[PDB]
Amino acid sequence: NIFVSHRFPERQVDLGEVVMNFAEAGSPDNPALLLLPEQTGSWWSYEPVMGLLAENFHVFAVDIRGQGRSTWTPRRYSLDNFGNDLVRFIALVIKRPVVVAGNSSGGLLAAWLSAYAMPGQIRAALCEDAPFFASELVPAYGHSVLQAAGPAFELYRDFLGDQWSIGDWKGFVEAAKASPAKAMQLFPTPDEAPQNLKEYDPEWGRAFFEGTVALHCPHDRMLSQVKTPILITHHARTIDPETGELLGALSDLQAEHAQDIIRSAGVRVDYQSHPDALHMMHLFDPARYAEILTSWSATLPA
Amino acid sequence: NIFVSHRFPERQVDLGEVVMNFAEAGSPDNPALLLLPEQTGSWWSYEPVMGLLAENFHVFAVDIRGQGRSTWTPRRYSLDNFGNDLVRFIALVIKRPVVVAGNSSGGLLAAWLSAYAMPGQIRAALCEDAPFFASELVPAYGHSVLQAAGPAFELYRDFLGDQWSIGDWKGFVEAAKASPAKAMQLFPTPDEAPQNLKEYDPEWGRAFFEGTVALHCPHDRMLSQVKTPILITHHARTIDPETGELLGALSDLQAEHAQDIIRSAGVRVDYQSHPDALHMMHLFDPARYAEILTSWSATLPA
Ligand SMILES: C[C@@H](O)CCCC(=O)CCC/C=C/c1cc(O)cc(O)c1C(=O)O
Ligand SMILES: C[C@@H](O)CCCC(=O)CCC/C=C\c1cc(O)cc(O)c1C(=O)O
Repeated sequence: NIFVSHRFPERQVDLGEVVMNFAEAGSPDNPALLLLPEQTGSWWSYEPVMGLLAENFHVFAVDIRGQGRSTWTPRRYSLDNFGNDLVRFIALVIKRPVVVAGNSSGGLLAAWLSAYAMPGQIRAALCEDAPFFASELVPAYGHSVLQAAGPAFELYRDFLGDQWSIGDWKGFVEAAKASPAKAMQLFPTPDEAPQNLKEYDPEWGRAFFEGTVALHCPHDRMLSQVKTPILITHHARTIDPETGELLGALSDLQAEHAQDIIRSAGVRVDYQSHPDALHMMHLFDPARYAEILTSWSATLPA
Repeated sequence: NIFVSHRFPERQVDLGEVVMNFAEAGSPDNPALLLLPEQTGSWWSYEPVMGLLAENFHVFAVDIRGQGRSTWTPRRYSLDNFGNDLVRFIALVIKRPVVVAGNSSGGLLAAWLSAYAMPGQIRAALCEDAPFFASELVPAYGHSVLQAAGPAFELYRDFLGDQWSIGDWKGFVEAAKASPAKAMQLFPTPDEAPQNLKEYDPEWGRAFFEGTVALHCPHDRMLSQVKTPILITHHARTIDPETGELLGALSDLQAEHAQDIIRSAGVRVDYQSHPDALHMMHLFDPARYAEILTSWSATLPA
């Protein structure tokens, strides 16, 4: 009960297990657009850009399970459960085919739906800076989660704890600043826990760090099972020259393989590299993100 | 393409990732009934009893993913993925509230649905000798899969292999007889691979033995989340005095706790002990099973 006000009305739908919170904008005569936030991001990660997209889409921004006003589900955090929630959401609330756009963790889920959603649910998928492979424990190519974003997710577990059962925010901030992981500086460490983190279940991080979230969803297989056109945006990424860490969502090599996997599935795939963009372009450069999304959606078949 | 003819015509439906095969009997004027086979059993596990149930029910017998003519999905075998398939099947095919009756592993999925199905999909669930706890790697109570049926699933994996990739049936029968597990005698060892097993993906067994099939579906939490009346039929079970092995689906101690967890959820629960009935009662005593189901179904609301 730590939530705040926002610039769109919020509504909740019972999917069976999770009660998913979401916001709605746009005209139902425009194409439906499902927005999936990143890890630690609530639906209002897209709040600045929703005004822009609502001009041309009927947009649905949702709180994914274990986040925001949506239901926290201990012991049940997996890409399969995340995606099937979204399958039920599309079927119970949207009731039309959708273009799905997801940032990072949400990008993995946009690709998850394009491969494993109910027939006809997904017209196309936008993957904004998705950590393909780089979020797996034992990826088929390139850095593992332990060599990229792992350290921050490990701290969420060790200091915030499942369902905020530890809550040592001060201890987390000090461990983060003192961590030898160069990628740790990509995660914010304010003196007071930010709103999005307070709406976040740290067992997300435990699941990504321990390799359990995508145990049943190997990325090389998921990417080969997609059935709808996919757009891959690749933002800032660098390999630290002292520690070898991946500072970014995925490496150049991992993005190449993901393109080749999709291409071999016979599915249209486009790739845009934005090496100066921030990880969450939809939030910190919503104008640029809206243009990319709106333009790419215009090239999709009706 | 090793399938055999059957009394009831078969039909397939695309659920998105799994193309599910099923057989339909009875009239839509009677209550819908979804039958879930056991592990290694296809829909025609119920073929001998569907004639009786078709006199009072709109019967749907399905091949669960990784079994029969339903899709085999390597690496994605989980209770959540099994259940979400069945959620899709009810939504796409049945389109009406159902009573779910599953045997063994299928009983776990009936309870899974009672907890995690879409709102209104499930009227009640019948769990026929379901291995609650005894099929978990680290159960909350009682024996683990390693002290029950695990040894047989271990042989399925070692000698048959994922997707019948090893296929050393004669090596399996040899290892089954030499096994020190007294519970090994509950599993068939014919000179030729039985038909039901040739339609079965042994990665099923790997998942139950390695503790991955229900890693994200702890039974104690799942049972606490049921939302519909439950009927638990407990068939033959015995504890070996030397090795302590559980010979059967679940122990008396486990069944008692499952009753407690459901009762504390404020949900109706009934418990019928048939300690002389075989595991697959619906197959070897179809009249007895059908009567139990039909009599119990009569006491349901609406
Ligand atoms: C070959 C198959 O029919 C099993 C043999 C039946 C029998 O004679 C006694 C064992 C009862 C429990 C089995 C069981 C146990 C588990 O831990 C998990 C399962 O999925 C089953 C399961 O069968 O689904
Ligand atoms: C931390 C945030 O402010 C972004 C700053 C740039 C950065 O940290 C590297 C890019 C990958 C970032 C996160 C990430 C990593 C994963 O392995 C999985 C994820 O779901 C995310 C995720 O959901 O964001």
